[PDB]
Amino acid sequence: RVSHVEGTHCAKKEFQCGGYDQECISDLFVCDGHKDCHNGHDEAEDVCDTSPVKPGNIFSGTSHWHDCLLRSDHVTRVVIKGTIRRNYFKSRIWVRAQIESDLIHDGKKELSDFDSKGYYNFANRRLVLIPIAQDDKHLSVICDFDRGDSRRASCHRVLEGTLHQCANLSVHLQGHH
Amino acid sequence: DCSILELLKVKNQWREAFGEGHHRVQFGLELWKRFFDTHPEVKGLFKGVNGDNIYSPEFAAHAERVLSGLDMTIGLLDDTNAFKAQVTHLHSQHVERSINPEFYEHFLGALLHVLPKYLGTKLDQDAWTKCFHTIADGIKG
Amino acid sequence: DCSILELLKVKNQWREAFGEGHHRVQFGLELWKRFFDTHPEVKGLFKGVNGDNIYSPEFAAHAERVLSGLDMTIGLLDDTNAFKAQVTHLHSQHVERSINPEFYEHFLGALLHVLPKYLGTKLDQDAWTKCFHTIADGIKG
Amino acid sequence: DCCSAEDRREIQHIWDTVWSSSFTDRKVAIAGAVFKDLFHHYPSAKGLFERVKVAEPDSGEYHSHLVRVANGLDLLINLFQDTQVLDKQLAHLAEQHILRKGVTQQFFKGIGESFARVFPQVSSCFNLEAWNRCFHTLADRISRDLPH
Amino acid sequence: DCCSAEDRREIQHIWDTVWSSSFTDRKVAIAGAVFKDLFHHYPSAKGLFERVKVAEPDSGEYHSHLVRVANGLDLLINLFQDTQVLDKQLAHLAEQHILRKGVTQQFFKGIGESFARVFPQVSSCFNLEAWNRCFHTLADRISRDLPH
Amino acid sequence: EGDDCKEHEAPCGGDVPQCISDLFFCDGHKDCKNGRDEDKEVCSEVPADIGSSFAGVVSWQACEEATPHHAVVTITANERKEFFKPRIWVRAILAFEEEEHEHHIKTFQLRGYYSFGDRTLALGPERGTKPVYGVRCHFDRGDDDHADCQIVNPASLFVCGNFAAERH
Amino acid sequence: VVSWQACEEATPHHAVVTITANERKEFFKPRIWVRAILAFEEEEHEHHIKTFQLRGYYSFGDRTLALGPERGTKPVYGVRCHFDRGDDDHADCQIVNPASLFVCGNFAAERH
Amino acid sequence: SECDVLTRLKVKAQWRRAYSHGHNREDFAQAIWRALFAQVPDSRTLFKRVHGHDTTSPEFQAHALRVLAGFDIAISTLDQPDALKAELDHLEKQHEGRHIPDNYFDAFKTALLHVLPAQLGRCWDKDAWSACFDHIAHGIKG
Amino acid sequence: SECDVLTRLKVKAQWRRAYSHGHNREDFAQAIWRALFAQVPDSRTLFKRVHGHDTTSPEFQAHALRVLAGFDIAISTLDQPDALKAELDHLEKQHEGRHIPDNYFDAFKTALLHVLPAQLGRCWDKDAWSACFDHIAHGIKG
Amino acid sequence: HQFCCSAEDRNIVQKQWSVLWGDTESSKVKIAFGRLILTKLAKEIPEVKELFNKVDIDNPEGGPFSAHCLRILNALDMSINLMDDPEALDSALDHLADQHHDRPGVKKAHFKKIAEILHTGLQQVLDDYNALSWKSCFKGILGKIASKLQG
Amino acid sequence: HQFCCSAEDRNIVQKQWSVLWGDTESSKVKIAFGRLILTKLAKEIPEVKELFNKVDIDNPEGGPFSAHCLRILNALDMSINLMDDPEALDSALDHLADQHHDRPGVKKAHFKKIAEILHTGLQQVLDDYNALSWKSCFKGILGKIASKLQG
Amino acid sequence: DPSCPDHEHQCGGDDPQCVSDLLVCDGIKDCRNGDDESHCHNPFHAGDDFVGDV
Ligand code: HEM
Ligand code: HEM
Ligand code: HEM
Ligand code: HEM
Ligand code: HEM
Ligand code: HEM
Ligand code: HEM
Ligand code: HEM
Ligand SMILES: [C-]#N
Ligand SMILES: [C-]#N
Ligand SMILES: [C-]#N
Ligand SMILES: [C-]#N
Ligand SMILES: [C-]#N
Ligand SMILES: [C-]#N
Ligand SMILES: [C-]#N
Ligand SMILES: [C-]#N
Ligand SMILES: [Ca+2]
Ligand SMILES: [Ca+2]
Ligand SMILES: [Ca+2]
Ligand SMILES: [Zn+2]
Repeated sequence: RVSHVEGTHCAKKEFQCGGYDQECISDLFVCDGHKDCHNGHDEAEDVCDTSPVKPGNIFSGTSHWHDCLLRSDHVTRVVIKGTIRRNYFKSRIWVRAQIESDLIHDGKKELSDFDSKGYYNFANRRLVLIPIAQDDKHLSVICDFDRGDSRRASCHRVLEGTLHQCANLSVHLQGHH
Repeated sequence: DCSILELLKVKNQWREAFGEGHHRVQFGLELWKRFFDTHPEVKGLFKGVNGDNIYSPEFAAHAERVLSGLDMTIGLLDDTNAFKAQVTHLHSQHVERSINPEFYEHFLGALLHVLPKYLGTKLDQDAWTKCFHTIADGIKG
Repeated sequence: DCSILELLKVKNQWREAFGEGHHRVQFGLELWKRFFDTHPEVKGLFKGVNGDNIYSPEFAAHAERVLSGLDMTIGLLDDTNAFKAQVTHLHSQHVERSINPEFYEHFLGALLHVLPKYLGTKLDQDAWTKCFHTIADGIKG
Repeated sequence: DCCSAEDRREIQHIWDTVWSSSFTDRKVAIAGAVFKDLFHHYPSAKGLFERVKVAEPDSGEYHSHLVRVANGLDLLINLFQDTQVLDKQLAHLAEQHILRKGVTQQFFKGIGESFARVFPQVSSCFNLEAWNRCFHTLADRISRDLPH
Repeated sequence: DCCSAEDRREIQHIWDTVWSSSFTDRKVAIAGAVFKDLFHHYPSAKGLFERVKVAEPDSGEYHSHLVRVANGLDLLINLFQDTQVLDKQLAHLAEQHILRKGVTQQFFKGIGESFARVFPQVSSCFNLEAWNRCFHTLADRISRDLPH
Repeated sequence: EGDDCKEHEAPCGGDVPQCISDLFFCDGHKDCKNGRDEDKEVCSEVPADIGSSFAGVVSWQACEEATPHHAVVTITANERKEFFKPRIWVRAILAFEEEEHEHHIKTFQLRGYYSFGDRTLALGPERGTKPVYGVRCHFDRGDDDHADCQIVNPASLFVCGNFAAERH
Repeated sequence: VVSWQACEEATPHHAVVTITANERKEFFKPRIWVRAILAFEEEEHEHHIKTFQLRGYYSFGDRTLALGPERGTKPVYGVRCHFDRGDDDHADCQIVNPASLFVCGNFAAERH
Repeated sequence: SECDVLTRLKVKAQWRRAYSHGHNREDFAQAIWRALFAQVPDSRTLFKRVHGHDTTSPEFQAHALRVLAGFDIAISTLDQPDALKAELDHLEKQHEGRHIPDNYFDAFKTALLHVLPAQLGRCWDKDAWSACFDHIAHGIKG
Repeated sequence: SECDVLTRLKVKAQWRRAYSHGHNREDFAQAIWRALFAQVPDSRTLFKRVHGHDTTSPEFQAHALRVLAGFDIAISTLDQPDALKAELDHLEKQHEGRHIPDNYFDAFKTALLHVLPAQLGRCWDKDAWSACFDHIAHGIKG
Repeated sequence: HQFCCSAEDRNIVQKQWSVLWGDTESSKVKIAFGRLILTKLAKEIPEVKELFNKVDIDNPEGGPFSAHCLRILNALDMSINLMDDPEALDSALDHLADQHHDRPGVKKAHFKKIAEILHTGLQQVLDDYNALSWKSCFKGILGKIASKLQG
Repeated sequence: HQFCCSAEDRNIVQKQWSVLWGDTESSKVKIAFGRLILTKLAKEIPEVKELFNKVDIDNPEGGPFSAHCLRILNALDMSINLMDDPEALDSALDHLADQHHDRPGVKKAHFKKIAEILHTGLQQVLDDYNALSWKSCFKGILGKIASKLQG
Repeated sequence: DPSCPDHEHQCGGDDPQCVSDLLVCDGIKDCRNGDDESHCHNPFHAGDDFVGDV
């Protein structure tokens, strides 16, 4: 959190090596199997941990809407369904996931779910999930595992084209239905 | 004599002034405010669009149409055919109204006065006058 | 009658407008833009330096020379000997050109118009007119 | 299914990836495609453009025309958050289209369809639904006082 | 050993500790010293300044002259990040020096040397190398078209 | 969080915030209401000890067109005058890590001081040595062993590059 | 601090040797090739400090840092440090002649 | 899909977003290369002259940049078929004589199509890119 | 070195940087004083009237400030020899009668020349300062 | 104490006073301003000019008088900068009162006049001048300096 | 090395060069600029035009020549963007020198001329242009490209 | 940056929530985690002394 308040001197799409360290690296080189930092931080275990998107993970949280949709506060689940990690391009993990929402719309409860696909990028610790062929007004989700672990994430429901934030969402792992 | 580098420069600076929507409207309105301030003899021509009230929707829509057409011509500066066609189209839209051909010089005057306020770069006055004239020449008979 | 407090004030405000290099150029250019806008009868005198195009290098270099000389005179405001010498030197640089002596009043006009835009303080118009005149008087025959 | 503020903001944002340049090439290409589609589906309308030389689609006249359209649409979209001005410009465009006899509302529905067919081919993440919902609004105003 | 952007930025920065005031006293003192050095090393050049009273260095004419120089150099340095304008002003200054017969390139090398000798005496952390590398650039332009 | 101190002042630290002069730290008289300006930890003279060297990789922004390499600054001498103790005067050497092929390494001799209250090592060119580089190290990681350094121009204090220094 | 026995006629002062660069070739790992700098502590009045650029190696088995003159730099001094105190932080150093390995002076080195 | 006038326009715009800002450009290039050599490591022998053994060498950087420049000309001229044909012929000549299996071109394609969405991160179309790459590659092969 | 016209200008500029911004001015003054009294503690007896026993007392602050003001007049007039001579005569009169060994003036000098570079921290010249101080001090002594 | 020359009053006074001394030739400005004030005082109350005979007021451009104008201006600067610390200010002002007591012929009316002249000049040179605060504070300062005068 | 095309020189050059390529039809601008430079070079030194016979310079609006203008402009862009990394820049420029060596008839004088033309055009198109830095750097770039020429 | 509107209270936890300042410690649970109803220990008791230094 402190490191977030501090910011960095690196450009966008760059990865700062140490915590205090001044070296920057392209985020296309992060966890690709090659030591690019003078201190090898871009290949460190904490950095390259793949458990935020370990399939089977079910992140749950409360979605608070303030744009796009007129929903009251409600549960949302990001359910990791699969991951692909090319051995020729380890910089990113291609994630497939199901996004479920418990809506108490009309007196009774109803599940609103959709299938989605995207990626987890190690450098900025970010999971991007856009709706698989879902023109049907399902908004994308962007989660930042910025809480120091692989268990909690600060998310947003966003429009894919503009990255406009329509909802605030904070998921934690909990996990087991 | 609006050559390659001239029209390239004008294209760039025009992108600076008109390409950002947040100050495109201010740009148009200020152009008109200046034009009408320094040449009120001109205002009679714009009774159709409330030229006496530039803060009105009629005139706003007008100024928008203007800047749009100017965008088209500046953008066609390198396509001689389509340029000539567009400039004759502008001609058709102006010939019906008894417009003193030296009013175009005044228009250019206001344009050059207002432009640097929306340019992060230094106004290339030569390029702008040359290209503006190769446009106005075509608009006039 | 440009007394101690007058010249002190003018020195200070001048340091505000000219002492910062980041807006010295804007200052000069805007001074000239104003001068030529409100008195275009004057532009003829500056054909040697493209006065018709203030955004040109020729005229830029000119305006720079101007502001430099003005800096010298304002700075010599307290050294009467060197002042008189400098002002007669400016005289020599202006007497050859048929300059209407009331153009200096217009110059001062543009200066006072442009100055407050580069002053974090309130323009002391009295001090400025008094000192500017004790300069121009010496420049003129 | 109205034209929401979100829809308008969306369109305004995505808009700079569809043509939008200091050069007219993309406008000509894309608008040109829109009309190829229109004429393909409503060939009767192709006659209405003899004045701008549709028969010679490489002519300066036709290019300049396409650019005129593109820029007209640009003007409309840029006015999405200025409803009064949008209304005046909409009226203006409407009268411009009333002067042309043979231009019908059906042709407008058609061009809406062709736009919706062309735009998603030139840019990804183009919100088609938003486009439709907003175009309906624009066209229904331009094309009223025209003949079904 | 050209005049790098760093050198120019350096000179521009250190410059406000060498004279630079609302008062001319420091300019007169320092420029005066520069010329004392010049005349000490190239006494033939001292004759070129009779018009300003080199002969009475406390005279208003000579003071005003020194100030003219100082301010000329100021003008040059201030134009370091405006190469076109710098070029025009450089040309102007050059012609001003061509009107004066007896002014040679050798005298310019000399004054460069005397500047380099005087400046480090009036301010610490004055980058002498940078000064030399940049002065060479300025003078070689001013003093071309002058007798070798 | 910062502090409400003025130029030439430094915080005393502690429970009740107080600002005092640069020139009052570690001079034997307690100027802080809590005496912190004479604390044994505050007045640690270790960051200026002979043989102390601080190194780290530099990101340059001017002056040097080389890519990120190490910089090392090594204190080679010191002197703390007994009548003026709030400063430790130091002689140091800035050196750069260069490739096996270079074999013509660049070395800059510096002199300056360490200021206790500032927690600052400030270095400039040694007497008669071509004003090329100066160094500003701030020991703000809470110990005598890490510092945020800038390689600057001695005159303008213009930042040429930055490195995160670590004591080796 | 160095006790000299030749070469330098100064009284006991500090010597510092600083590793400025290194390279450990992956095909020949029993040596670490280093670039270093030997510098001497000198009085506030000297203001003309002497600095010697060195290159050499660290040998693991020997526990030895061996340094000699950098390429084309006047064979004045070399350094031999032996890390025999049981850690990586203290060493017995000699400032020697690069040619003869003749000992000019000794200092007990400590990592700072 | 196939390389339409339209989908060519799309590819062109996306390539603008990915390549035109010379910041991480050499890194973009090198990422493409690490991926390629990861797929078909035997291809490194074709690049001995330009230090294919070390993709961080200045010589190989210069190389990968030359490549991306060529590819840039190719993409930039997708809407100017005469110029496109010209650049493709040029590249073809630069590549003839070198024994390059289709294998390696598939490696290049796969590399590009994985680095691209990592670069853009957002709105991109792998089908359009597949089509247009196929066109350009066919042009370079013959 | 000696007190040239030029080196006087240098000293003058540096003194501007050190003294002219009344923030830490009383602290600058007091630092000078702590150093002086540290070197020659017997000199404190000369300052009984003005509380030399406690340099943090308001009376001694007022004093040290009076001092720095005088010294400021002296430095400011290094380029105006008539005025300089005047101020130096004035200070001399203020100091005559007081038994002040050269000793103490050397203490003052050493104090100033250690606090000054701590204040400026950057570009300063101890030789110029030495020369000009020597001139001013000689002026105050006779 | 508070209200009359309060904390904020002192802050205003210091902040506004700081504006004058921007450049390196602050000495020139101090001498000019002091010379102005003093000669104006000598004109307004002619009996005063004799009191400055030992500083050569008859040659106001001269060395001695210039150095003296620096003396007063620096005393004024010092007293303004000392307004943070009331006790130290009081001590310094007391020393000044002592110094003006040792000059027989100096009267309180002179200080009243120089107060008027001072405020009139400051209104001109300073672009931002809060007369209420300035007058509030200088009433006390000049008051304390003239407090040990016989007449 | 430093001074001649220094780090800041390179930063200036890159920053100013970046201004040209703002929009999506940067290719159009590169072709226009390259065509201008090249045809101007062919006019100034007529013996040069024959050297571009294989790229159809006689039809400068044509495909092959357009693609070629893209080639040079992209080489120029690349070399400018590579100024951060001197070794890589050197390698790329070396490759270019090789390429221009294999075209007999290309002479150093041509590079001197194209340097002049280049700077003249850049002064116009660029609104902010530091001639000192640009000339400093391009002296070295064009120098290295023309370094392997026979004449 | 504040996680809540100017006059609201951050319930905190791994699932954040904002609740009106007027609803904190009123004996009715408004946070989903009941945070607004567990702060409720007043630091001041009748007889307490606090000494503040300037
Ligand atoms: C090259 C600069 C100019 C451009 C690009 C331009 C372009 C345009 C355009 C696009 C329209 C809209 C026509 C329509 O929507 O049917 C228009 C209308 C008009 N223009 Fe201009 N014009 C220019 C200069 C001038 C000048 C100098 C005048 C003389 C004051 C002028 C007077 C008018 C008038 C009176 C109208 C129509 C007013 C109305 O619709 O009520 N224009 N022009
Ligand atoms: C007190 C205000 C003024 C100052 C300080 C001033 C100063 C200068 C300076 C330094 C030059 C350059 C001469 C040289 O280097 O050869 C100059 C030239 C000139 N001045 Fe002024 N001037 C002032 C007012 C005016 C006035 C009011 C006019 C009438 C519009 C005027 C007309 C000119 C002209 C025409 C030139 C020469 C143009 C050329 O070289 O092509 N100046 N003046
Ligand atoms: C999608 C909404 C449309 C917009 C924004 C639009 C825009 C324009 C513009 C800018 C012009 C040029 C008017 C001028 O500059 O004087 C124009 C003219 C014209 N429009 Fe449209 N148009 C639209 C739809 C249509 C439709 C569906 C048709 C039916 C085929 C149509 C038929 C025509 C015709 C025949 C002209 C005459 C052009 C000429 O003769 O130069 N328009 N339109
Ligand atoms: C250091 C670069 C120099 C600069 C920036 C400079 C600047 C100037 C300036 C501003 C003037 C006044 C011209 C006018 O206002 O009409 C001038 C005049 C003159 N300069 Fe220089 N100068 C330089 C070097 C030299 C050199 C080395 C010499 C050879 C001794 C020289 C000889 C003269 C002479 C003879 C005059 C005529 C002054 C008169 O009217 O008597 N200058 N210079
Ligand atoms: C359509 C994708 C490709 C493009 C756009 C491309 C483009 C280029 C370019 C611009 C050059 C530099 C030639 C010069 O400047 O003289 C080059 C050289 C070369 N290419 Fe490619 N290439 C592509 C795919 C490949 C494939 C898949 C291979 C097989 C690994 C390959 C093998 C080579 C080799 C061996 C060289 C010369 C190496 C050297 O410079 O020593 N290329 N190509
Ligand atoms: C060149 C450095 C010095 C300067 C500029 C200086 C200046 C001054 C000033 C302004 C005063 C106040 C006079 C008054 O208002 O009555 C003063 C008084 C005095 N000076 Fe110095 N002084 C210097 C060095 C010294 C030295 C080294 C000593 C020996 C310790 C010394 C001994 C004294 C004493 C004892 C007083 C009387 C304080 C009192 O009771 O009012 N001064 N000096
Ligand atoms: C405006 C507030 C004033 C201040 C801050 C001030 C300050 C000073 C100072 C610092 C001195 C130098 C004393 C020394 O160092 O020995 C001085 C001297 C003197 N003051 Fe003032 N003064 C003020 C007002 C006045 C006025 C109103 C009078 C009435 C004429 C006056 C009469 C004198 C005289 C006669 C001297 C003797 C100077 C000499 O002979 O050396 N002062 N003053
Ligand atoms: C302004 C710096 C220059 C740059 C960046 C540049 C760049 C290039 C490039 C990239 C090529 C393509 C080679 C290939 O792709 O196989 C080329 C070819 C060529 N260059 Fe240049 N060049 C420059 C200056 C010159 C000069 C001054 C001349 C002398 C006329 C010249 C003569 C040629 C010729 C004759 C070709 C052959 C083109 C072909 O046959 O395809 N170049 N240059
Ligand atoms: C034009 N209106
Ligand atoms: C004056 N110009
Ligand atoms: C529609 N044209
Ligand atoms: C030259 N004076
Ligand atoms: C590809 N080379
Ligand atoms: C002073 N004493
Ligand atoms: C009083 N002076
Ligand atoms: C060059 N081609
Ligand atoms: Ca890596
Ligand atoms: Ca203390
Ligand atoms: Ca509650
Ligand atoms: Zn709470």
